[PDB]
Amino acid sequence: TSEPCQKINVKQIAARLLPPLYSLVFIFGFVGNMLVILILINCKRLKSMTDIYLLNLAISDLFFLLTVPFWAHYAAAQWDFGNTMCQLLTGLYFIGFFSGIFFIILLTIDRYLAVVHAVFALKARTVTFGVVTSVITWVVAVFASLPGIIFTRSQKEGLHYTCSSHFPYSQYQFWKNFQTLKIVILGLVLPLLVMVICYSGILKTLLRCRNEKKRHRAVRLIFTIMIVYFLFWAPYNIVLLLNTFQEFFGLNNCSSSNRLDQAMQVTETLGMTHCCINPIIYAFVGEKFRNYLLVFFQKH
Amino acid sequence: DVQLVESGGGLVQPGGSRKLSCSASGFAFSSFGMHWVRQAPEKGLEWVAYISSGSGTIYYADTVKGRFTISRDDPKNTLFLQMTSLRSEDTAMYYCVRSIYYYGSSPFDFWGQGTTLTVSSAKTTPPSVYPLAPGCGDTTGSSVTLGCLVKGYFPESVTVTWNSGSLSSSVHTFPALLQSGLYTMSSSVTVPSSTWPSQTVTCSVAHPASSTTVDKKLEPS
Amino acid sequence: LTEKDKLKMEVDQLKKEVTLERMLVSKCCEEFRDYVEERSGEDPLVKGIPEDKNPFKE
Amino acid sequence: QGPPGDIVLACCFAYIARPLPRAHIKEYFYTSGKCSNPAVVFVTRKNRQVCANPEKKWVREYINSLE
Amino acid sequence: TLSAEDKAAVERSKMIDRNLREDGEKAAREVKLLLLGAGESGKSTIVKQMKKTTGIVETHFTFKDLHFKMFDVGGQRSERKKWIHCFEGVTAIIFCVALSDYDLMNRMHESMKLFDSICNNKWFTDTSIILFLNKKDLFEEKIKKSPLTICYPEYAGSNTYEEAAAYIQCQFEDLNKRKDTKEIYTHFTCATDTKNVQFVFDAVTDVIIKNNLKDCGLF
Amino acid sequence: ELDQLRQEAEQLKNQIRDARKACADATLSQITNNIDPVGRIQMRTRRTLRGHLAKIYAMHWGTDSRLLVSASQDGKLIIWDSYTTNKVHAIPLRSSWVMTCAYAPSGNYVACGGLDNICSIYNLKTREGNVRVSRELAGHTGYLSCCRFLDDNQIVTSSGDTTCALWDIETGQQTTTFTGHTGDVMSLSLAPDTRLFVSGACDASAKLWDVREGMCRQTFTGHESDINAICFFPNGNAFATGSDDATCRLFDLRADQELMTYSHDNIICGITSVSFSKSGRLLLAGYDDFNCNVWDALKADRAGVLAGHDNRVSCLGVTDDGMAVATGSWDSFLKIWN
Amino acid sequence: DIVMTQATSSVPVTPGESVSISCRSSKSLLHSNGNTYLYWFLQRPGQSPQLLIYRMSNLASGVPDRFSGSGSGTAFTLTISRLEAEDVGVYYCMQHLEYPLTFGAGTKLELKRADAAPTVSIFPPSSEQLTSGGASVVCFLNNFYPKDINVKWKIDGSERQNGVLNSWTDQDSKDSTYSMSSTLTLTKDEYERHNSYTCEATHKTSTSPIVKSFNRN
Repeated sequence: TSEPCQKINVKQIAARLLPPLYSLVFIFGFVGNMLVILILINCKRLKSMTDIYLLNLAISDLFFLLTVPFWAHYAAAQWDFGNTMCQLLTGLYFIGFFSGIFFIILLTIDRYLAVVHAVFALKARTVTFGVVTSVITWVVAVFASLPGIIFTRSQKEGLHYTCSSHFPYSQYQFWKNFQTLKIVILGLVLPLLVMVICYSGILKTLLRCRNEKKRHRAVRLIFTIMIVYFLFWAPYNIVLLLNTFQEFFGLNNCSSSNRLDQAMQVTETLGMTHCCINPIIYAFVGEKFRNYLLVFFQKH
Repeated sequence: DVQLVESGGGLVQPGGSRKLSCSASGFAFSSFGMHWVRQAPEKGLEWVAYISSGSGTIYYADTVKGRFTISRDDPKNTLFLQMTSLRSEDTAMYYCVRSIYYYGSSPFDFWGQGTTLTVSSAKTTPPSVYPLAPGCGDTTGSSVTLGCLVKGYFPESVTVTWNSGSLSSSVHTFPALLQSGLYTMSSSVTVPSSTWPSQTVTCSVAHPASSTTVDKKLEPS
Repeated sequence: LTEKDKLKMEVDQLKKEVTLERMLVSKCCEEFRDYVEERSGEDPLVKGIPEDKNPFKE
Repeated sequence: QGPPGDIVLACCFAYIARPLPRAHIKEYFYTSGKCSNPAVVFVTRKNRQVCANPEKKWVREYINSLE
Repeated sequence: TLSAEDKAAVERSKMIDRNLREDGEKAAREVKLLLLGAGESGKSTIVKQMKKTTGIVETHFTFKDLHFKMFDVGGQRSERKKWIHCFEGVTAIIFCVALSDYDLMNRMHESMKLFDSICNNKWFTDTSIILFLNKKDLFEEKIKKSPLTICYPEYAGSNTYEEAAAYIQCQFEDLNKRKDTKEIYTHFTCATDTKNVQFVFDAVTDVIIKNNLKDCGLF
Repeated sequence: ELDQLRQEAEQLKNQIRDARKACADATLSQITNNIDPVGRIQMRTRRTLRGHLAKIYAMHWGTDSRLLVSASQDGKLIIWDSYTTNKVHAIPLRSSWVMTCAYAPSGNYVACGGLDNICSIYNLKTREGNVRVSRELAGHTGYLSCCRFLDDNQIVTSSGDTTCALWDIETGQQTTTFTGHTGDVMSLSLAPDTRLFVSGACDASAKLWDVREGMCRQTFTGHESDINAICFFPNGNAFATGSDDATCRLFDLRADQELMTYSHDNIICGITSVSFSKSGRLLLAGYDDFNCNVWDALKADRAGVLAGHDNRVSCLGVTDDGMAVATGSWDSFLKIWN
Repeated sequence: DIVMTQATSSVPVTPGESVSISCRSSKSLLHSNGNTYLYWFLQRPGQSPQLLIYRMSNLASGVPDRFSGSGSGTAFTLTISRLEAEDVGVYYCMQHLEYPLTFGAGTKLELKRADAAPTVSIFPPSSEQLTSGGASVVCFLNNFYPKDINVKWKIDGSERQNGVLNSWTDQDSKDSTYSMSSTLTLTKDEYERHNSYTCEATHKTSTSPIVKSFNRN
């Protein structure tokens, strides 16, 4: 006469540890995103695709990070909002998460188009195409978010409260695989597939350049972008691929199920950090935007 | 020179449809908003339709909303009004008007020559001509008046001339009136009594719609 | 020539200018002050302009 | 997969054999979709949490009755 | 709040605005080159190779799917300090220079001074120069006849075309104090083949690539 | 003999300076010391016109103080209704190197020119409804630095070849030429009656011309560098010049000498445009330090500052009725302050 | 909508004399921006209209200076200081403040001339019409002024009113006179039932109406 393995030995310590880090990573990313959005909207706006793509990425990160503090409070005490807001917050979280990735891909394609093809892209780099692509990618993001949303519900059990997602039993074992097959292919496989080609072309073009200092800095930045993106989205997605196939690797134990959950918490934290650092990587790099920030700060 | 030439007018049965065209030449057709304004026979003006510059805004009069469609082909410098479900009240002369709107502009500064639209179910009919000479006991004064009466003709398009247009100083043509569903008028010429019946006086009545031409020689009673 | 005629015209202009009669700077400055004082009180950009009569409003 | 937070709850590993006294049953809830196996957890007067198979005939009938 | 005759004015304003915005979009795809030189520097020859109105003359053409709009200031005969700043945004500065003018205070030194003045400028701190060295065919016979040292007292080397030309090129390219924010291309333009236009095309492609990198933030 | 001519010229200059010093008994600032300060003038931006895609190089208010033309080297002449910010006209120029614009006093015509060495006249009120160029006045040999309408048929244009010119628009020929400048002419300023006008050049001298007979009356020196702008005092008996030395000098036709200098050690940037208020109590100086300034003409102390631009204020103007001041900068934004 | 009201016609006036045409609107046409939206148009005989005044005070291009506009928010006047023979026609006031654009009834400015008695001529039905079963008796009243006139028909001394169609010619462009027609139509037998017929014109040029008669024998 017993019950499921009680996940309290490490669960309480984890929920105590998380909200400090979520506050820290929330403030550090919110300051960056708000500065980026204010500077771009006030100073220089929509002259080419890159300008609006970065703005949209900043907006997506602002949504994602405005949603994080609610889950930061979720760790403290329990869930005390309700089912409708439980669904809404998860929806906005996934919307921001996927929109950020899609706009990263769009920015990477834009860089390749601008650099490798200069004569051809001189006429294709128009604000109209950028805005239509932005709305199309928003529509695609909402489509990929809805399946996650429609299975999110708030369970008010006697002991505590839950704000998770419960898949239909008959198809429960199926959708989760999909739910994972959608967060890796859109998380690593496609972003890296695009990034490798785009930055290979950009690096081949850079080698043809003549300068010996800015070229080295640019190559350093390119490789830093690639490796940091892979590093900050490999652990979470890999542990998800593990969890969705937990038994296929023979992890049918309470200890192995708790290891997965602790790793999930730790690796999630990395992702939150990744929205928090992404604006820095894509804006605060020796760019004219640096001088724009300096001058506009001197204005206030 | 600025020119707005209208076309498409004519006779239409009630309930039919018809397209009026306005060909614009001599000015930048695409910079001007356009208006269609109608004038009923022997009546005032009534605003019909308005299409902005670039087709960005369109307005219709309540009397025509839903039945008329206003459009413009800028490349061809043409303006179109397509009319459907025509009623008897829609018979009129339709004028094409230009109008440019900005600070200090002068809207409505040019009107076309208009096109006539006759919405009636009457059947085309040739005119009946009757000579009008002084009576048998009529006193012969210094000048004698002769005339011709035109009755029972449709449409309202007939031209009367005297002596092939030679007699026009003393020629009077009376406006047509509706009688028994057709049209009627009369015409008069006054000539010195020494010229008639000494010289033949003839009135020629032409009805282009029926492609008719009738010459009547005046004979003393 | 060009330089010779340039110098000739410069000399002629200087002669014409030196024939000019110049009024005291004091009287000219007094006239300037009086003219500005007569009209400064009603200058829209000097005196406060109420919004209700301001042609530029939002 | 899923949203952020502590989002770490007890998962089910076994299924109950036969029905318990339905009278003592108070409430029911589902476990997080992350866990390996689907299950419905019932809370009774002794506060005992017991798993079940939602694809089972009698478990499905009890769910239909209690919903 | 708006009269029925004022909404039409607002619509006209918006139509004009969207017309001029698309006109500017079209203009943003034009490669603006500024032609410069002095005396018989062969600028006419460059225009010929590419192919009533005093002052600036504009020549528009297209090569390999790109539209060039070369602005030859020509005979302005005026203080450049008061009208050069309007070319702050130009793409590249074509700069013709005769090589047969080393014999003729010297014409070569005048060209060198002009190059320095227009290269180290408050407004051209980033625009790339494209130096053309004209009339090498004639400079060949001129250097065969007389030594180049008559123009360059410090010149030390042989009286041969390749070395004389290399020295001239180095002397011109050493005039830029800001070697990191702007490059000085070079091509002995007497080549009568299409290389004359190909070199300009390559230089402008490099400049636009650099500008795109700067905008993206890599540079 | 040339040395003799130069010596005579130098002696004449010495005599003229001695006479001016003998006539310079005092200066404006002291006699106005008893006039209370105008106070801290704080204008606010009531409108912002955003249609240009390149630098703004000239703007000119209409006689009705509502419409205003502005030229930009994107290649456009835009006519704004400052009351409602609507674009009444957008004339595309044949040459985009425009440096000046003029709005005719009647409002029927506009004029513009630049490095093309031609002054183009555009008829705003043609029956066809499209603004078309009516005349291309081509008799100069340098950039058109400025142009101004005397009336619907007479235009004065000062060019970069150091000669001003009076044109007959109908015949398209040059009616009169004004020579006497050594450096390029940068500005023009018609007198209130339009009988005479002052032109400033790069020689740091402003010359007075009488239009009808085409002579030069006076030469005003005292600037240490070029003159970028010249505005006629509404009284018509004085004018203020802005120079590259960050100094605005007030000159008087009758005294023939400087009356005041408006500068302070802090500001070391050249002027680009100068204009008076309706009452003449304020002098509005557009600077290259991106910040327009407002000088108390009777006290020379900065009455206020107009800081709303992110590039050089290329042009500055005041409505003929003095209600508002329009400033146009190189960032393609006109701002109406009031 | 906005209702624009004018007089049906204005008093005829001689060339060289001033004349005024009034119009009024059911609502104030003075917009908050200071513009009073009202346009005055002229339509001459057998021609299309043309703008005279726009926004109530501005003369359109090509319009002679004598035309002028004025008026308050809801009352408007067009004044011609010195009339000409080319000003005859219909004058319309139109409002542009709100859509739809509602014109006015139109005031018909017509010339004034010396009064002239009508020349009356009577014509019996032609043999052609008499053979077709119809019979039209015709009374032509040529060259009279002013417009207002009456025509009376008698048969052997007995008045008839019904069966008369009356037509006014537009004022002659040369001598400024009007010309009138009264047509009285019958079936053949009805017309042949009487011998003598008469038309009398009652016109202000004579207290006793002028009579024109014929006997059918």
